[PDB]
Amino acid sequence: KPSKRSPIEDLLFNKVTAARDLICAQKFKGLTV
Amino acid sequence: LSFELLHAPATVCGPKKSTNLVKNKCVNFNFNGLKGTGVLTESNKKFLPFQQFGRDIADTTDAVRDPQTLEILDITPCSFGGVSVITPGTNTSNQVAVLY
Amino acid sequence: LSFELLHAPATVCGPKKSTNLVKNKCVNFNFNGLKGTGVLTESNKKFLPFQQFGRDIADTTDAVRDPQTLEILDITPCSFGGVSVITPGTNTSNQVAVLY
Amino acid sequence: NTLVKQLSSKFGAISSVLNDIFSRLDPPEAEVQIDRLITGRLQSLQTYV
Amino acid sequence: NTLVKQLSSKFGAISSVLNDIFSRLDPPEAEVQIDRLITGRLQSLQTYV
Amino acid sequence: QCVNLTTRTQLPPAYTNSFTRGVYYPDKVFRSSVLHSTQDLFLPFFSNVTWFHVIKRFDNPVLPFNDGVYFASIEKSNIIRGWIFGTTLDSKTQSLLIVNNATNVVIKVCEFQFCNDPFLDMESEFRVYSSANNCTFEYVSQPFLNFKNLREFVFKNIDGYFKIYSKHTPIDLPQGFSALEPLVDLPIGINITRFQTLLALHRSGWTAGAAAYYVGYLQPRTFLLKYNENGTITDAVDCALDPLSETKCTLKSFTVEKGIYQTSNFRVQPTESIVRFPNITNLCPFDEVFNATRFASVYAWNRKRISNCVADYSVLYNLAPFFTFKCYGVSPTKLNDLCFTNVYADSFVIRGDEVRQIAPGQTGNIADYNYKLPDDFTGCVIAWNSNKLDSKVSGNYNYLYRLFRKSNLKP
Ligand SMILES: *[C@@H]1O[C@H](CO)[C@@H](O[C@@H]2O[C@H](CO)[C@@H](O)[C@H](O)[C@H]2NC(C)=O)[C@H](O)[C@H]1NC(C)=O
Ligand SMILES: *[C@@H]1O[C@H](CO)[C@@H](O[C@@H]2O[C@H](CO)[C@@H](O)[C@H](O)[C@H]2NC(C)=O)[C@H](O)[C@H]1NC(C)=O
Ligand SMILES: *[C@@H]1O[C@H](CO)[C@@H](O[C@@H]2O[C@H](CO)[C@@H](O)[C@H](O)[C@H]2NC(C)=O)[C@H](O)[C@H]1NC(C)=O
Ligand SMILES: *[C@@H]1O[C@H](CO)[C@@H](O)[C@H](O)[C@H]1NC(C)=O
Ligand SMILES: *[C@@H]1O[C@H](CO)[C@@H](O)[C@H](O)[C@H]1NC(C)=O
Repeated sequence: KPSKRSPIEDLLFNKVTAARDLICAQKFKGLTV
Repeated sequence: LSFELLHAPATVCGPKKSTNLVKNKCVNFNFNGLKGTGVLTESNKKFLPFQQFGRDIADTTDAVRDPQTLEILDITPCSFGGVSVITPGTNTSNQVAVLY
Repeated sequence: LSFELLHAPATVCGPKKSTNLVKNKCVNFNFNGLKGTGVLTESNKKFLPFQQFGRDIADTTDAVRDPQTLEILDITPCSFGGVSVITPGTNTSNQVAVLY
Repeated sequence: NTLVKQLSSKFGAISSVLNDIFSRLDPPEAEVQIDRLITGRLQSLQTYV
Repeated sequence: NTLVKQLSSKFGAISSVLNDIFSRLDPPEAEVQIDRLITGRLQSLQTYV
Repeated sequence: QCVNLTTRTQLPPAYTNSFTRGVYYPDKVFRSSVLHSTQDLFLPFFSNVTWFHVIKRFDNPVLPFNDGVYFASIEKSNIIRGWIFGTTLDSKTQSLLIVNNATNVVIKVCEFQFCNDPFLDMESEFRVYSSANNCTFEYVSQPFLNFKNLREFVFKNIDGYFKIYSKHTPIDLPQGFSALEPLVDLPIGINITRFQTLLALHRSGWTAGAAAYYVGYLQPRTFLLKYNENGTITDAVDCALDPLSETKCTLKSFTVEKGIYQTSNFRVQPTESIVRFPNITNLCPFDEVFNATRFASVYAWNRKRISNCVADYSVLYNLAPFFTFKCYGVSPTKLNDLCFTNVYADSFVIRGDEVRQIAPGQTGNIADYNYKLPDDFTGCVIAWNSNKLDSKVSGNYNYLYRLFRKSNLKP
């Protein structure tokens, strides 16, 4: 994998999770990340 | 010709106004008395025939339909954000860098 | 004599009654319509002509100008503080002490 | 989400939208309405912080 | 410093000085500005605490 | 009575750079070693202001008075005499005049007549006005007056108060800093859209000394002022120019350490707007009322009710030439931007002399027994000739009109 990550780390990343995304909606109200 | 005013919606009046639409630019707009500001883009969403406006999960307007022609227009708030200045000690120099 | 009132500054009345100034005493005073309270003392500040009343870092009146002798008087709030009471249990003894 | 939803609350005013408040009547009461709205929004912001 | 700066804010009232408010306004309808100032100062103190 | 000199060599005005000058004491409060932030009218730093030089060479154009005046002069021998604030430069409108004597200064507000070139000319002659008009406000004060003279003034009129702040510096513009201290406040309160100045020259032709001046305009800005151990403003920073000054204002300090600091936000400021509305669509025909095949008599005229219509009142001037068209309540200046409840159309035919009778508060047989109009009637009345259509050689007895009735008719 190009990410240079172990299978355990990849699985941990995967488990954790037209139309506008909620992040964009929050961004469009003066709230940035 | 005599005009009357009663307790009624009073929907007797001629043409309001008309103008041409420009896309991909930040601009104000007023559709059917609904005011807004943003950039207009072609919308791929398929609105139902009776539906005019559109709201996202944030309960804010994100789509609109042209009253003159049955075309769906996507509105997007114009770009904005804070600014920052990166500088060394003033005793060292005076040049600064600007980050958007 | 004719009296009128219009949309004008209306600056024709003359100064009203005035009294004598008392220093080194915590009193309440009026200076050109400005109310204050404290102790008046001699001021060592270099009050240049047009400077009437000074201010400190806390944004409050520190010195005033007397519009009868053109003298600058420092104002200081009079003595104040907090009182603390030291006492044992009431079921043990009734003697108390205080600390200012 | 909460910090967004409080934007849709009247907070005792006529409506959440503010420009309609300005255009509806004269300032002598629109000022009070805007004062109520901004006080509520500032309280929400302070709570969020 | 912040608390000191909170003494220079009108919170939407007419002035930050009590004597001017009491002298230039009729006291029955001048209570609103004083109450607004008191509420603002109490809120600032609570935030500081 | 004045003189015009033909030795004028026209030259375009020059622009010089004001670096840091143009800062005054905001008010009468004493501060000591405190960095204070103020938001008021000030001359922006590094401003691009005008240059006027006379030394043949002579030109004193008139400049606007948008918001305020900052006047500067490097000078010797006191060539400049005074100033004029005149919006029209004649004896019609009010003007204001400041004159510096050899041992006095006089300030006045009234009107005078100015020649094609008013100025002052040992010097025992003085010709700047040719009219003796009455004046309202006047006052007399103690006079204000290699290169050794540097005088700078500021004039601002706001809140019904006009301010006179002046200062002198002993010695393009020098790269230095100075404090401008207040002198006078006045209750004048006049608009002033333009202003002039004065100067003194000695006849040789004529001889002009080293006279030059600069004029700048004030803007609302935020400044940070650093008071020294005394009440002297030794430094000022304007933070609407470059990001470094913005960081200085944010930190409220004259020194910034290494790092990244947030100052402000960013916006787009969109251009123009969209006022799009739907089609007109439903247009109930007004032609059936105006261009009907026939009309009715004034006693039983034709009535039509109009509701839920998109009625265009612009397209009406496409018939017989021109005739009676009088509107009451609503002006004929395209008042279609007002959506009403209902429209009532009353169409009839009357003779020429009875046209005026169809109006509120009119006396006549038609106005009473045929058609009565209320005083509070809102709308319009249109009347056009119809001789070519309603008239026949043998006569047209179809149309009738009522002549007798027991009582008048309600509107
Ligand atoms: C200061 O200068 C003014 C301006 O010239 C002098 O006012 C003139 O006085 C003479 C004689 O008194 C009059 O004939 C003129 O009509 C005046 N002109 C104006 C414009 O006022 C004044 O006399 C000078 N000396 C002072 C004020 O002491
Ligand atoms: C602030 O004011 C004081 C007093 O006027 C100034 O101190 C004097 O400065 C002059 C010029 O340097 C000296 O000749 C005097 O001897 C000083 N007086 C004393 C008592 O020391 C001081 O310089 C001023 N601060 C400035 C101008 O920045
Ligand atoms: C709204 O009016 C416009 C007027 O231009 C209409 O646009 C044209 O209308 C003609 C008939 O009036 C048609 O033949 C064209 O095909 C139309 N062109 C376009 C690009 O639409 C428009 O159709 C009208 N819309 C509605 C809903 O009435
Ligand atoms: C000021 O105006 C002059 C007029 O010629 C011009 O040359 C100069 O570039 C201007 N300065 C700035 C900073 O724009
Ligand atoms: C000088 O100019 C004025 C205009 O203000 C004019 O009336 C006058 O005639 C001129 N003088 C001569 C000698 O033409």
